[PDB]
Amino acid sequence: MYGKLLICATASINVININHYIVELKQHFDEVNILFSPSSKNFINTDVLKLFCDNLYDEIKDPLLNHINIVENHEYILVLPASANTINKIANGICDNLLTTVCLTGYQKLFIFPNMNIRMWGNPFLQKNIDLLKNNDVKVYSPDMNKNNITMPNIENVLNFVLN
Amino acid sequence: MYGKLLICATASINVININHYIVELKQHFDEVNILFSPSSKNFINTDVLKLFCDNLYDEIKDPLLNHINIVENHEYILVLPASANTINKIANGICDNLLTTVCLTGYQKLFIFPNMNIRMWGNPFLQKNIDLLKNNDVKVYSPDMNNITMPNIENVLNFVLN
Amino acid sequence: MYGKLLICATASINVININHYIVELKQHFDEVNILFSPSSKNFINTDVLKLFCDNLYDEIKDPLLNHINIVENHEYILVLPASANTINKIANGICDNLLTTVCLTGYQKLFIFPNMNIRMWGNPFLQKNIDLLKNNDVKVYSPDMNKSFEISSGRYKNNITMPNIENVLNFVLN
Amino acid sequence: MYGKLLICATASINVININHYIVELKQHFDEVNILFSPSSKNFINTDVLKLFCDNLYDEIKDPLLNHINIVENHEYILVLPASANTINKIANGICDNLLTTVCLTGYQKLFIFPNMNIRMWGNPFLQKNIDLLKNNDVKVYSPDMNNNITMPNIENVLNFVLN
Amino acid sequence: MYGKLLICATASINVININHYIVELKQHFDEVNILFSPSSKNFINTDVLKLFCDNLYDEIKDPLLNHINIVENHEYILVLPASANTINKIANGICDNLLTTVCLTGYQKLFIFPNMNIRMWGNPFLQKNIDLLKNNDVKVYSPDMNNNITMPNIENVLNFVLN
Amino acid sequence: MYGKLLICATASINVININHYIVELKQHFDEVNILFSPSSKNFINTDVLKLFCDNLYDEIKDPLLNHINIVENHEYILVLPASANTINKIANGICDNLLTTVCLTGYQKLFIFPNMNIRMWGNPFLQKNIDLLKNNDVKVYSPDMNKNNITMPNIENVLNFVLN
Amino acid sequence: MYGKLLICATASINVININHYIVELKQHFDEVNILFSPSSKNFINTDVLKLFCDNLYDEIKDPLLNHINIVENHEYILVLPASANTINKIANGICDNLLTTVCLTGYQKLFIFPNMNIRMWGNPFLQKNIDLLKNNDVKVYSPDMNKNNITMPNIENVLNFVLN
Amino acid sequence: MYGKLLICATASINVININHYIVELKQHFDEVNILFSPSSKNFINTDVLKLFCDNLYDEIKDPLLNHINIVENHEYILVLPASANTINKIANGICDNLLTTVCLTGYQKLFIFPNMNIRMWGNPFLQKNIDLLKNNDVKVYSPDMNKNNITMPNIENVLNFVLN
Amino acid sequence: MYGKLLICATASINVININHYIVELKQHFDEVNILFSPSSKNFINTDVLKLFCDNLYDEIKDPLLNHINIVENHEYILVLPASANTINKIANGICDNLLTTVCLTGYQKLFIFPNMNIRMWGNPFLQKNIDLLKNNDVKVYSPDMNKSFEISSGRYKNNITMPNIENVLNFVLN
Amino acid sequence: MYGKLLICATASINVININHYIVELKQHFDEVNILFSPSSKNFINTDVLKLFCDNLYDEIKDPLLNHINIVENHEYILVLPASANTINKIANGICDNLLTTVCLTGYQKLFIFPNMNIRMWGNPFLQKNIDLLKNNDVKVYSPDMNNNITMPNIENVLNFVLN
Amino acid sequence: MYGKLLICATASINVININHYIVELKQHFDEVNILFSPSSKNFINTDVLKLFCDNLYDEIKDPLLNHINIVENHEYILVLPASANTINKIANGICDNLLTTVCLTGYQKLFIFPNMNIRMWGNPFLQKNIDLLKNNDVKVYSPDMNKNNITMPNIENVLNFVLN
Amino acid sequence: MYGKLLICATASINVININHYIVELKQHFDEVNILFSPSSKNFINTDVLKLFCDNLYDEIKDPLLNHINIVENHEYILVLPASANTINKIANGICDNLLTTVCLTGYQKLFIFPNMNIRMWGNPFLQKNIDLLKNNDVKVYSPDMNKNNITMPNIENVLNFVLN
Ligand SMILES: Cc1cc2nc3c(=O)[nH]c(=O)nc-3n(C[C@H](O)[C@H](O)[C@H](O)COP(=O)(O)O)c2cc1C
Ligand SMILES: Cc1cc2nc3c(=O)[nH]c(=O)nc-3n(C[C@H](O)[C@H](O)[C@H](O)COP(=O)(O)O)c2cc1C
Repeated sequence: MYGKLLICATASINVININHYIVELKQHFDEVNILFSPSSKNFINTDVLKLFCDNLYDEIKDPLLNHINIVENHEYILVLPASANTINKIANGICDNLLTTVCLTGYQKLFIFPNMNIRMWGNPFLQKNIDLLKNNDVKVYSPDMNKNNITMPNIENVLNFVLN
Repeated sequence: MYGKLLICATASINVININHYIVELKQHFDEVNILFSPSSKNFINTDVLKLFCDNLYDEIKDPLLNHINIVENHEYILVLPASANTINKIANGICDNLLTTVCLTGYQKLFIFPNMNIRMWGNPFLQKNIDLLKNNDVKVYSPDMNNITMPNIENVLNFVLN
Repeated sequence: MYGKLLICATASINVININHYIVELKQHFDEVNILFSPSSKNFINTDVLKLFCDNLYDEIKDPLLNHINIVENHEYILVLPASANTINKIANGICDNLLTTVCLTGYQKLFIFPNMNIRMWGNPFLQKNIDLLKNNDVKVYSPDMNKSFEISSGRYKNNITMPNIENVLNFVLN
Repeated sequence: MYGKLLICATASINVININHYIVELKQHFDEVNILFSPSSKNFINTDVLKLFCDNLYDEIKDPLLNHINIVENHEYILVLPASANTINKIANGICDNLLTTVCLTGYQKLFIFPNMNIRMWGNPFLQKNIDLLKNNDVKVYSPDMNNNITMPNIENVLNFVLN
Repeated sequence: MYGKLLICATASINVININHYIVELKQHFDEVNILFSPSSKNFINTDVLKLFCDNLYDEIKDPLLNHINIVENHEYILVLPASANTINKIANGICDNLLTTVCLTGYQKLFIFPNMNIRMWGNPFLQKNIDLLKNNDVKVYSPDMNNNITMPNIENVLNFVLN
Repeated sequence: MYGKLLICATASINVININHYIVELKQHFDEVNILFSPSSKNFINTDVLKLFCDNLYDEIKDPLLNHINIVENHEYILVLPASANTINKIANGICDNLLTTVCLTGYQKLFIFPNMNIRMWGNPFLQKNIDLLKNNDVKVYSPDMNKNNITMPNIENVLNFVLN
Repeated sequence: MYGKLLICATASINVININHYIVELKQHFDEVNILFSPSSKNFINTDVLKLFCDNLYDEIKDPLLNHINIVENHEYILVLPASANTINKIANGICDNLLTTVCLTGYQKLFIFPNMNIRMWGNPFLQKNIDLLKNNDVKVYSPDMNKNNITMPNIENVLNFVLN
Repeated sequence: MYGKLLICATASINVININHYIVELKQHFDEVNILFSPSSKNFINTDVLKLFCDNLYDEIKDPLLNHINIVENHEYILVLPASANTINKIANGICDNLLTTVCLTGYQKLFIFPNMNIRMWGNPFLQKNIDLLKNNDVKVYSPDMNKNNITMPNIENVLNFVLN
Repeated sequence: MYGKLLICATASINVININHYIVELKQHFDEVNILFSPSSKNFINTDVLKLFCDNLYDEIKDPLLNHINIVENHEYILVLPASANTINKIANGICDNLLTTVCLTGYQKLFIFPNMNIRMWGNPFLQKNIDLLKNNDVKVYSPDMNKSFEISSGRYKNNITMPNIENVLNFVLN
Repeated sequence: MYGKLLICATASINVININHYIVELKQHFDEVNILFSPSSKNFINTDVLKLFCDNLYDEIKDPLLNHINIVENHEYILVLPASANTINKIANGICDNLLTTVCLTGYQKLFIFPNMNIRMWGNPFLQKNIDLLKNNDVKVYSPDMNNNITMPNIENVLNFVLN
Repeated sequence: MYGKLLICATASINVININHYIVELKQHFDEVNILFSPSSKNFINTDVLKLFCDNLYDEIKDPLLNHINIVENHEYILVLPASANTINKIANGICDNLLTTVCLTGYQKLFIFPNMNIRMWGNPFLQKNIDLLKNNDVKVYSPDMNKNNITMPNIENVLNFVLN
Repeated sequence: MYGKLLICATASINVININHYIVELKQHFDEVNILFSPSSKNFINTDVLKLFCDNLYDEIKDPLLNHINIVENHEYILVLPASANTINKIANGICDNLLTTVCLTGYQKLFIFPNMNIRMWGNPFLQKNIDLLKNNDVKVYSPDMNKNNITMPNIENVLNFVLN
């Protein structure tokens, strides 16, 4: 196994299927923990993930969580699914919630998997920020567009983009 | 009439007069719907707008509103009044609330009407973002004037159509 | 004394020691008032500062506070401690809370004192924003640094430390 | 300027435009303060009026407000917009909220500007009360019409109050 | 069928049996909708009436309900049971809640069915108001008795409204 | 002693002294019970009166209190102190709270002691109503005046206005 | 009169008319008290029954009510209206609320008046339980098939089933 | 398409994957609506299902939902996943919540898909109830045992069983 | 010591004395943990048991407690005191709360100690269920009974009583 | 059988066994009533005791209970178990809850049964206060030990209170 | 006239009449301010006092009040009515609420008017504490007695005791 | 290092600087844990101390905390800052909260560091209690004095006083 991995889930419709990635990834990484964005809590009951993840970081239960330790405790940090909003915040250094604060601190171990409707993907400001992220050592995976649509990355494809 | 128009209202002091624009615009567009920023709810009772608008999009009443459909359902999207904050968020692609998420998705049908005190208008970062928006096909209206005042119906009508 | 000074405190761990700066600064400025970021309220009981400051601006107690008047009422506006988050928001003109709205309006009287862990300080996007702020007349102090032991790595690392009273007055008045 | 003026706003749909009257009236009266009926708070955020008015009397924030002092502090008291409900309460001396208690105490400085749908205006009991008010020195403006009644033109309220 | 009918129920002990009238009246009128007074909600669970009525107007669920439309949407408006309090409010044009505001607006289509203890019925002020209502085209049914007053027969309720 | 007496207190600044009338009245009547208007609560803590009166009738504690029984239970019903608002309500038959409903039903046993600022007392509408009350046999006491302002009645004067 | 009678009302639509039975039964039994199932409180304001009943047993107001005393205090215990749910719980000895605990304890004085839509009445499991109840000395009344259709036990009917 | 289908989901760990069945079933039935057990709400945010289902029946939002109409409005009623608890309640006619009340009323259109740990599956009382259900026309899918424990019925399995 | 033992306490009046059994049983079993029925919380403050028990399973504090693990973690599961309601639920496989779900899963390690007024004990449906439980390998102890005087009257009546600690030890270890 | 007895229970761990004393003492005193310290509610559900006691005084249910009458209805007032804290409060006349107010008032018929860990018992101030209590007519019982410290045997408490 | 005076009112039943002192005292002292003990709130609505006093100090409204400044702002601190509990707290230095913290700080300007039932007045501990207080420059009034029970001090007497 | 040390912090204005003492003391004692008085929670967010202390004893989070174990687990117990109120409570054996109960139990390991305004320090009752504490083996550090006001303990002096 490759070491501790942290999943930073955002308010993308596909966050409802995040449990599938967890059990799958639990086979390749020592640990697979998770952290959600405030808005993603409107899509699922995050406490359920405690049944699949090694650890769940909840900023509501604990408002004084140490983001620095969280970053040092992991070798890989994935933002999956990654919303246009969080992508753009990270690109501009905006860290107004735990997830986003963790992503600023650990930009060097960051892997972003964009997920959104195709029309949002065409936004000029989003794209400009994606270029900015790439030109600064932040790994941004290119969305799997199959309809013109846009699907969620294959569990194999995520492994390649991170380890390879 | 020209088709469905959506008003994205932000926390500007003039949002308290947004009802006047609605009834006026209802005469030129098939429909005139409205969507507010969370903060603008501290200035007015948004439910009242249900009495003038065809539809009110409330993200609190319905947290799973489809922003894509909202955008496809309109030919024009105005951010009136437009706060410095929202202008700057849109310019940077930040969409942390429904209104702002709708503006990212529909940048091609977007018309911005800035409203703020003159001193805020002079902010370097705001201005840099306004240039960015204009150089990217987002229509941004030049604030009237001593202080900035709301746009005249005559003007919004021209700007949104020309 | 030099005139009214406003402190804009953000959610930095050192906001718990902000009271020390207040009493100290009260000796050089006619008034020293304070305004906190929503998140900083998770670190301290902000009402206590009413005992040291001349005025406390609370956007929860009063959601319709006039930020323009707040800015005109002060000659100096310090963001101390200044979080990476607020620095980056100011740099991009994002003003989604009172503190941050006050900073947009008063960019000409703004003095920023960064405070964060050294690793956050190395963020490319933060640094790019800091340059942007400086190249636009916003005074951004260079975070003081000192040798400190880090139990994590079991090694001495250079850590970012909080401004010195002399160093804050000097940076502000000079 | 003519002296302190108090606006007593009621739950009429037009209370959403009361801010326009304030800024306008601020030019003719030393002060223009406001007081709302409990129900009118379902139409607007009354705190916003603090930005236009000199003073806002809020009975929820302060349940022990002195209505007598409020009345002595003003030379003119306008109920604008005036709902059928408040008009009828005043006519019968019913004062179950601050606004309505202020109107009982200051009947001598009272100016009423009715606003309601035309059908409500035709109510026999309302009309009987309006006559009662007029025959007792309470100034009641005649709803501008054109059939439907509309809000008081600002030069008209000014004329009705001063002249 | 004769058209849409609205029942305005008030805080009378017999409001607990209002469901019986609904199902019965549903056979003679296109629609039979209902609106309650705030106080009547202390006697029954008003949501249950949604199971018998075509529509339930709830001012708490929707504070901005259009009373004018409610009145235009009905040919008959019954206040059943009608409390002394509401009768007296209507007589004086007091409309401080939706039900009572609907009754002011639709005085021309109003039918009142008083229900209260016999001693309350003897109140001078109530009686004076009842006369006032009758002398102004408001139909006020004469309570059935036997000495104590009882509720309206379903046969008798129909006569009063339909002719 | 005389029969049971009920005090109906309204939102008059003097409802804060109401406890004084109770102990004194308590020496002449079998029972002296009390009932308040909802607005009275903003002046005093009505529960303390439980310590002086034989019975406190609270509509919030018990929303379905039987108002006919309360009237049948007393020989004298005193609305003391009486606000302009309750006086005008009773006069028009408005009975929208328990106190005002008890007064509609017991008009034949009702005694009113007005208390309010001298300026409120000059209102034409209230006066028309006071006349209406008296002309319908509801005893309304003539407010005491002392140089000109109205003052509360002495226990001796209420005793006299109620028994004789 | 025949002695104290307790009505155990359940979440049947007809519980909204339970007040009619009370006043009627008050003429044949020394006392007629009532106890509701938690769910029936979604159909009516149970406090109103205090105006017709001698006593109302409320397990929310008093969580430590003595069910044994309640049973000893009555000669007859009627479950009216009786829901399919409560019938089936009683048949299986399930007593997870006060009403149902009272019915287990007083099976010997129990009279059940079923009320439900005709389709629910045809349930195999319900019927099997009804047989079980009858073969164990629990009186179960046979509903009114009139409009198939279901109806409530006429006062005479309930009266005659209980005194018989 | 075969007509309206209702899914009654219970507090089984697999209820977190119920969304997958919905989208799949939406292709064979005119409508696919859903109703949850109170306890299942501790596993997921049920409001999200509004995005996949035609209708969501929520007894908290509406305590007076007509279970009879719900049953008449559907040709098929599946309890998927079906907990040991709900299976046993249905078998005994216990209907103390909306889902369970709907299952009593519509026993003739009921299809049960058991899901639980293998050890719970071996319970004597559960098994006795399963036999009872089967011998009374209630279709109870017979779960598959693999590796050793019960596995959740495949979408193909539910389709074949429901449409057989 | 014989291994981990779990006590499933129900809403019986005697649950107020459950602490006595705990300390006593702690001497014969490696661990003695406890789990309460929702209704039993109206009789006592369950948190107090944390002072005598090794572990307290609280489904309110943690709605996603693993009942399977709870069962595997114990060699003996006692329902003490056992109410008529829970006995009848277990007999019918009804598991609508944690305690009752634990009892379904661990029917093979289950020991029931009935406690209720004598009149409830005579219920036909309860008795039929007790037979069902016994004929299915669930150990159900025969309630103790002595002749106690009452004040509810002047008569002496037969009454069921709580099991002596020697009684539950013998019923559980044979 | 002797007069009415009142138990004043405090936040001692042993308050969880107070129900046992109740039924035992019930057979000797006309009435055995109870009152608890606020902190006591963290150990037991104080309402269950209504099932064993004649009366239960609860200051939250009724914040205006007459402690004078409470002391008069009883001939014996026991503070059992007696915590160090209440023992010290009583000794210094501190009465900030219903229980200690009752104790300040009924000091002449008060009997204290200390129950605490052996280490708290050796505290200088606690002992000093116990001396002051004994030197002022308050019966303070001598805790049973075995070196631990246990609760009052039923016979023991009767001896101390009656004899 | 005389300087600022402060009334520290405690939970004595006579606190319901403290309003009568205020008006009278306001004629001899520049300002007459007040602050109550938490328990006092159970007897009266302290908000009304704002209608009579110059300033009311509320520790619930503002938990960070400056007691030093308060003691510093007044020339006379009266605890009226003074309860047993407070008298003893002050004697032992206990200062667990605002009132009591103000009394410890301004013991040099303290005037105490005991009010309680005659039986409590006889408490040994209370009386010894009063001896202790009087020996430390704290003035404690000896309660008037009539009828036998203690009664509240009249103005002439609080005026005398305080101004001598 | 000298062993486990417990800090008992009270509602003194300087409790806002207690974090400084913690980090400093963490270098001389194996562990440095903390316990706050209910009132001190109005000055700071006590949860933050979890970031500097080894353990935080919170009586609200856990109402049944074992004070005896807390005392046995520490070699030194400091009340820093020590309010006049707590000092006086300890002196009289009053233990109405966890902190104060811990101080009664561990009087032999107790070290008190007074902090209050100079005027409060002059209170006769406080001083009498301080003498009482000293004459009973409770170490009471003499407040550092520097204009004339009292100031907080130099970490060097707290060490001397506690270690000698
Ligand atoms: C959306 C809406 C608009 C209304 N407009 C009017 C109006 O113009 N005039 C009026 O007299 N009443 C109007 N009503 C009815 C009043 O709000 C209602 O009678 C109320 O009880 C009056 O209370 P007030 O006298 O305290 O303001 C309206 C109600 C609603 C919900
Ligand atoms: C802002 C403020 C600061 C205070 N400072 C002190 C202080 O330095 N010393 C002190 O003994 N009391 C001080 N007090 C008073 C105490 O907080 C008060 O006596 C309290 O009841 C003590 O409670 P404790 O012993 O549980 O901490 C202060 C009060 C406030 C509101």
